[PDB]
Amino acid sequence: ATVNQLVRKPRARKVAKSNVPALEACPQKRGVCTRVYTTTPKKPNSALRKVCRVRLTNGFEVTSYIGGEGHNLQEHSVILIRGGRVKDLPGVRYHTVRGALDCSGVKDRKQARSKYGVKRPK
Amino acid sequence: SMQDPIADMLTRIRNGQAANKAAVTMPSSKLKVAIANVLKEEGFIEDFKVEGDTKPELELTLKYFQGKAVVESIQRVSRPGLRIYKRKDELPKVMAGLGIAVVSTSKGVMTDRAARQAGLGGEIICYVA
RNA sequence: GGGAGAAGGCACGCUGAUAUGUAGGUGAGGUCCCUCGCGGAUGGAGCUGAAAUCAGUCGAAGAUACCAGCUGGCUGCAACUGUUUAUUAAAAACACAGCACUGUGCAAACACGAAAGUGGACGUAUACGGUGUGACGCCUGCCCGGUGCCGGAAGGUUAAU
RNA sequence: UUAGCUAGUAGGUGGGGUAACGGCUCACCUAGGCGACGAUCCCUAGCUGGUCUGAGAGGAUGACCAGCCACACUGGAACUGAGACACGGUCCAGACUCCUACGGGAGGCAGCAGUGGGGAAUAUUGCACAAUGGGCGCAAGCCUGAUGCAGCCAUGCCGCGUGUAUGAAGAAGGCCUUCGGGUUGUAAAGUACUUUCAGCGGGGAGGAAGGGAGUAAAGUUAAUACCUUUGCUCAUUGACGUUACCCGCAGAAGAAGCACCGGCUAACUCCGUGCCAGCAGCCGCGGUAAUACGGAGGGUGCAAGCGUUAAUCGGAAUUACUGGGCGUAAAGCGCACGCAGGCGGUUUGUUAAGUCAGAUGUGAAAUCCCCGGGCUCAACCUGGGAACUGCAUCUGAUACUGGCAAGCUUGAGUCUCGUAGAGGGGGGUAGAAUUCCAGGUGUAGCGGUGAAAUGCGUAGAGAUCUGGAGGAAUACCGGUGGCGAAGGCGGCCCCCUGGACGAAGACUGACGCUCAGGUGCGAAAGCGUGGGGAGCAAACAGGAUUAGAUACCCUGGUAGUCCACGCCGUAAACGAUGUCGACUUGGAGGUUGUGCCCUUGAGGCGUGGCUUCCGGAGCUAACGCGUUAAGUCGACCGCCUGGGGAGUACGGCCGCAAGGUUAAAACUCAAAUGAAUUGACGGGGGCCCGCACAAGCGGUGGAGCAUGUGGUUUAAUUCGAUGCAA
RNA sequence: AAUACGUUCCCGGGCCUUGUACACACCGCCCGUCACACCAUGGGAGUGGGUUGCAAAAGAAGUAGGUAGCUUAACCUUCGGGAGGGCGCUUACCACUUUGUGAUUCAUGACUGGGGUGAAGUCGUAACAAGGUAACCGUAGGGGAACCUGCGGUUGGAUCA
Ligand SMILES: [Mg+2]
Ligand SMILES: [Mg+2]
Ligand SMILES: [Mg+2]
Ligand SMILES: [Mg+2]
Ligand SMILES: [Mg+2]
Ligand SMILES: [Mg+2]
Ligand SMILES: [Mg+2]
Ligand SMILES: [Mg+2]
Ligand SMILES: [Mg+2]
Ligand SMILES: [Mg+2]
Ligand SMILES: [Mg+2]
Ligand SMILES: [Mg+2]
Ligand SMILES: [Mg+2]
Ligand SMILES: [Mg+2]
Ligand SMILES: [Mg+2]
Ligand SMILES: [Mg+2]
Ligand SMILES: [Mg+2]
Ligand SMILES: [Mg+2]
Ligand SMILES: [Mg+2]
Ligand SMILES: [Mg+2]
Ligand SMILES: [Mg+2]
Ligand SMILES: [Mg+2]
Ligand SMILES: [Mg+2]
Ligand SMILES: [Mg+2]
Ligand SMILES: [Mg+2]
Ligand SMILES: [Mg+2]
Ligand SMILES: [Mg+2]
Ligand SMILES: [Mg+2]
Ligand SMILES: [Mg+2]
Ligand SMILES: [Mg+2]
Ligand SMILES: [Mg+2]
Ligand SMILES: [Mg+2]
Ligand SMILES: [Mg+2]
Ligand SMILES: [Mg+2]
Ligand SMILES: [Mg+2]
Ligand SMILES: [Mg+2]
Ligand SMILES: [Mg+2]
Ligand SMILES: [Mg+2]
Ligand SMILES: [Mg+2]
Ligand SMILES: [Mg+2]
Ligand SMILES: [Mg+2]
Ligand SMILES: [Mg+2]
Ligand SMILES: [Mg+2]
Ligand SMILES: [Mg+2]
Ligand SMILES: [Mg+2]
Ligand SMILES: [Mg+2]
Ligand SMILES: [Mg+2]
Ligand SMILES: [Mg+2]
Ligand SMILES: [Mg+2]
Ligand SMILES: [Mg+2]
Ligand SMILES: [Mg+2]
Ligand SMILES: [Mg+2]
Ligand SMILES: [Mg+2]
Ligand SMILES: [Mg+2]
Ligand SMILES: [Mg+2]
Ligand SMILES: [Mg+2]
Ligand SMILES: [Mg+2]
Ligand SMILES: [Mg+2]
Ligand SMILES: [Mg+2]
Ligand SMILES: [Mg+2]
Ligand SMILES: [Mg+2]
Ligand SMILES: [Mg+2]
Ligand SMILES: [Mg+2]
Ligand SMILES: [Mg+2]
Ligand SMILES: [Mg+2]
Ligand SMILES: [Mg+2]
Ligand SMILES: [Mg+2]
Ligand SMILES: [Mg+2]
Ligand SMILES: [Mg+2]
Ligand SMILES: [Mg+2]
Ligand SMILES: [Mg+2]
Ligand SMILES: [Mg+2]
Ligand SMILES: [Mg+2]
Ligand SMILES: [Mg+2]
Ligand SMILES: [Mg+2]
Ligand SMILES: [Mg+2]
Ligand SMILES: [Mg+2]
Ligand SMILES: [Mg+2]
Ligand SMILES: [Mg+2]
Ligand SMILES: [Mg+2]
Ligand SMILES: [Mg+2]
Ligand SMILES: [Mg+2]
Ligand SMILES: [Mg+2]
Ligand SMILES: [Mg+2]
Ligand SMILES: [Mg+2]
Ligand SMILES: [Mg+2]
Ligand SMILES: [Mg+2]
Ligand SMILES: [Mg+2]
Ligand SMILES: [Mg+2]
Ligand SMILES: [Mg+2]
Repeated sequence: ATVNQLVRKPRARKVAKSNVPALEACPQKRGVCTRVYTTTPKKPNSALRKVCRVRLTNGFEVTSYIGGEGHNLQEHSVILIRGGRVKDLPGVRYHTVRGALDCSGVKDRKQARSKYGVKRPK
Repeated sequence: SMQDPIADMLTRIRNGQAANKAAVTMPSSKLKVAIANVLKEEGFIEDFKVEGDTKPELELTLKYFQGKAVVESIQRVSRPGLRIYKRKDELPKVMAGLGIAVVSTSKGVMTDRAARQAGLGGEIICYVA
């Protein structure tokens, strides 16, 4: 790494890829759910996480985790995915924006309500 | 081979001081005479002495204080692979004023403090810290 | 090396100019030498003569007639050029260079001939006969029980005498 | 993982053309030009002043604002004109949309609004030329979807408000509790005080300078007309506008949410769950006391915003120029030669290219920054200043570097003379041994392992003596000894030959070092052609052991090993340590010279070269390396950026072939790794014991019974213990 | 009563040392075919789009060059016409369009080479201690698979009384 070696062959920069490639640098892209199905995660956890397999707006086909405690999602219904890797489901990188545009919020949740789309209680 | 006589001189000073020599010796030259003159002026050697008619040996008598070395660190700046020519505002100030930096200016070889008081840059040969 | 003339496309007549026939070829004179003759140099007259460019013009069509590749893609079989069922079969059959095995020490093995002899060969294991396979690349795996062939002559059976 | 490209192509001469030079365009000629300092080709992209980040060097990026370029449905072409090859012009062709009397016609929002569509996502089919600027006009004036303003949007930045004070019955109520109580909490109620902003009414600047009439003075002028300049009285010209701002009214009224609380990260307890529901930015939570999930109470942080996502930079010294690393963590080409390139000892003289210094031109303004001014403050607007780290020009200086010219001798090399050497290439030859053959003896076993067997043997083997034949390797010397650049090289002799090192001299006089591409050598295995073929021996067969054993072990045994020619170009090609060169305490040996001293006996005092072990400061993550450095440095080259995927695919070059070389991605995990430490473990070692084994006596397991258990059976056969240690 | 010669092995311990890829700590962790599912990746008879090179055909309007024809107000003119112009024809250049043929890139494609992840699946036990045959590197052959064997190399291998 002398300066003659540097001008003969330059110091190559450190480029790297985005971990959410299907969003196309859009913060929320709108997907149509083709499937909604449960999967048990990879060990040492054990549950039945709900992954909705959506076809995005730009032709991409990705599954995406569903948050909250329970849901209402079927197929044929447009939702918004927002990125963010769920650690324990192998090969799922997106969450669904709970509250957005067909997927209503959790039932009777009182705290953290903006993250799950629930109006103020009176 | 001997691709840097000035770094030969500086490495000999650093080695002799870190190995507790008293009178180190090297082959002489005009730039070595000028740099050793700067060091004897500022007080990083006791006295230098160039002996020899056709090809001489320059001898440097090293200083000590309480056993420890006097030159704490000494290094090149403008090595021959990559030379460092510096303008007057972009001059160094090694060790926040304490150490000296030898600059060859148009008016011979002189310490960077004298270079700032004469108002011209040059080439930085060493950072006697 | 090939493929390949791959495919595919353009120009093509006549007339005028360059040039009253060009470049090139041939070389008469004439002049000088000349070891003097069917000798050699500049010398280019005359003769012949492409081919190209520009312009003009004609026809519907300029290689105008006769002569004169159909081309491309995938694949089988065979390496190819060759040869054959004269006279229903020309091939995927036969051969082939190459590979291997085997026989043969020269009065060769082998064949044709009772035999002489001759081919082998006026050659001598890098040669010759026979057999199978059929360029080149990657390769040729297991079995000696059967039938052959080669080595044994210790033993059983064994002919003429 | 694009090495060739270029036919008007590079240049010339002549003609033409252009506002202007020019292959701009032609005729003819020359055969050139571009290219590893990246031509050509592919993909992406408007560029810049700047903006975001960064301490800084940089990285990303080009929204508003400003400059420049390009385009105006797509593809062309020219005209008019000063200026276009023309946004709201012409002509041609095309797709789309629309009208038709079917002959034909028309149109181009990437102008401002707006619509449909796409999208996660981005506004009114608003008022005025009052201001600034533009176009025309002598002007008045007209046009002006530029511009000034209004509407929308928490999109950002900034400012303000939701009261203030008193107030302990520490009220109730919630929540928790060791049932004392704590907490919500001076918080609420209460009593007193204020009215910012929103609402109600009143006053109201400034953005307005101009323009239009008339008059006075002057200038032209034959002219006191006309016109222009200078003043002088008049009504005057605002979309914003219900303006900025000021003043008065009445009342605490009309005005607080979001995220988080296991660590990182400020903030903890109860209840509901029970590997379910779920959270997650990473480490991990959840299996019956969850500070991590859901709810409550409490708190912490931000606040008219709070978060989640996306995107950049930082942290990331995690692409390192400032600012990394290479023995073992990923990383030194297998080794050498060497062109370009990079660097270059020492003395003098010149030049002054690089360097430095002053001045000049310049770096548009805006922004950034420093002082300042204004909008009540801030955001914002704005004056002056440096900066604009640059570029060019002039003028200097001469230390370094460069050029140029002359010198030196230490670096590099040449000669003279030896020494040491398994250095290489070619040809001879020697003995020991193995095998095969042939012959003699002589008899029943040989060979083999852990134990056997297949095999060889009554056709006379193995042992044994003689004569051959053949091929290969060279016992002892032999030693971390030597030589070579690396691979490597091992009996002896000859022929050819390279290199090293030492001594006194002499000589050339920077001729040096490193080296991308390029080339040459490069173990073994492998391939081709042709020989040889004793041993050994993959493949293969048979025998065993085994659960099976396509292995180890045994009996055989073909490639191959070997010789000559080539090809492959790989190895844990290792010192896992690129080359060169300098300097830095020592000891122990070995090897090969050499100087001296009396080699006074197989000594002793030094200097070289080469080489192995211990070790100091230094260094190192530690281990360890340690004058042969992994110490302190310099020159040049190679290489690495998490583990896999993978030194693999594809593509190129090479290869007859096996394959070599160059060499990614998608995905996937939060690790993979190096050194050392404590344990544990070993069919590792050493030492030692124990009824462990040995040496002995007796017993169970066989039979019958007692008793406990596992199973079955049942209405219940209660429950618990279940390796030793039930 | 019997027997103890002794430590060669048998298991369980104790201490030092060494090696380690093991720490619920060898009853440890670990490697590869096979069977099923899923994802991405290459080859794949091909097939369909995008862009683009080449060689060519092509010729609307426009310009520039020429000209038989028709025609014309500005100049000369003897009034005859002359110059010059316009239209028209034509040649040059060039767009749309057309054919042929490559180059690149994307999508898709039965089937397949390998790769990765998965619930107590099947067959083994190759590696880590001398891992029970020391491992490993290269290369070749073989084989259900870890791998085994040949030839050469390395210590990054263990025991040294
Ligand atoms: Mg067929
Ligand atoms: Mg044939
Ligand atoms: Mg034929
Ligand atoms: Mg015939
Ligand atoms: Mg016939
Ligand atoms: Mg015939
Ligand atoms: Mg026939
Ligand atoms: Mg005969
Ligand atoms: Mg045949
Ligand atoms: Mg055949
Ligand atoms: Mg066969
Ligand atoms: Mg037989
Ligand atoms: Mg037989
Ligand atoms: Mg056989
Ligand atoms: Mg026989
Ligand atoms: Mg010209
Ligand atoms: Mg001209
Ligand atoms: Mg930084
Ligand atoms: Mg334009
Ligand atoms: Mg246009
Ligand atoms: Mg014009
Ligand atoms: Mg005009
Ligand atoms: Mg216009
Ligand atoms: Mg328009
Ligand atoms: Mg618009
Ligand atoms: Mg819409
Ligand atoms: Mg929509
Ligand atoms: Mg609207
Ligand atoms: Mg106006
Ligand atoms: Mg108008
Ligand atoms: Mg606002
Ligand atoms: Mg209470
Ligand atoms: Mg008010
Ligand atoms: Mg006003
Ligand atoms: Mg005013
Ligand atoms: Mg929260
Ligand atoms: Mg805390
Ligand atoms: Mg939460
Ligand atoms: Mg539990
Ligand atoms: Mg609980
Ligand atoms: Mg949390
Ligand atoms: Mg950085
Ligand atoms: Mg980051
Ligand atoms: Mg590092
Ligand atoms: Mg390693
Ligand atoms: Mg390594
Ligand atoms: Mg090396
Ligand atoms: Mg070299
Ligand atoms: Mg120099
Ligand atoms: Mg200069
Ligand atoms: Mg500026
Ligand atoms: Mg102020
Ligand atoms: Mg100089
Ligand atoms: Mg001398
Ligand atoms: Mg000399
Ligand atoms: Mg090279
Ligand atoms: Mg070999
Ligand atoms: Mg061979
Ligand atoms: Mg073979
Ligand atoms: Mg052979
Ligand atoms: Mg043999
Ligand atoms: Mg290698
Ligand atoms: Mg080696
Ligand atoms: Mg080694
Ligand atoms: Mg290496
Ligand atoms: Mg260091
Ligand atoms: Mg050491
Ligand atoms: Mg070093
Ligand atoms: Mg190190
Ligand atoms: Mg490869
Ligand atoms: Mg370790
Ligand atoms: Mg016993
Ligand atoms: Mg019993
Ligand atoms: Mg019983
Ligand atoms: Mg019981
Ligand atoms: Mg119980
Ligand atoms: Mg129990
Ligand atoms: Mg003890
Ligand atoms: Mg132990
Ligand atoms: Mg240990
Ligand atoms: Mg571990
Ligand atoms: Mg085990
Ligand atoms: Mg594919
Ligand atoms: Mg035309
Ligand atoms: Mg094992
Ligand atoms: Mg075993
Ligand atoms: Mg083993
Ligand atoms: Mg093994
Ligand atoms: Mg091992
Ligand atoms: Mg085998």
